[PDB]
Amino acid sequence: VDNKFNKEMRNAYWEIALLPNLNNQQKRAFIRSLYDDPSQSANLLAEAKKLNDAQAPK
Repeated sequence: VDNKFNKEMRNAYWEIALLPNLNNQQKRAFIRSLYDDPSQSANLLAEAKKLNDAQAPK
């Protein structure tokens, strides 16, 4: 695949898995979504944080 994939994901990838409160399917979902559309990587990462904030206590 074109280098563009690696260059874009470098900005957002492991950070998605960093959140420990995201459900099993939720974690795998975002990482899978990256392949589906890397242009949304910025959105997916923010979206992951959204679920993290939501499920997080307090």
